[PDB]
Amino acid sequence: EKRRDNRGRILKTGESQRKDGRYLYKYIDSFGEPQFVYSWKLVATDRVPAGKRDAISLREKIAELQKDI
DNA sequence: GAGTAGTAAATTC
DNA sequence: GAATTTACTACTC
Repeated sequence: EKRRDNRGRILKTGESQRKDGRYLYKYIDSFGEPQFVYSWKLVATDRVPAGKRDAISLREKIAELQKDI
């Protein structure tokens, strides 16, 4: 009934979590084909499993798509 | 449009 | 020195 994270936090539509537990944000772009955006942190404050690469939380990537990239 | 599973390729501590 | 991540589609509701 609702998309939950790998713990107990509620994710917003469009967002979810791959199979590795990382966050994923799929969205139909103006091209006519879904777009994959990867991220381990839902916000730029959490952390990331050791061995994983660093990146701005999906909320920061998304903010670029909604603002003006 | 929303999300999943599987993969092809390249990269990293 | 080995193990891991990314990208798109295909199918589904």
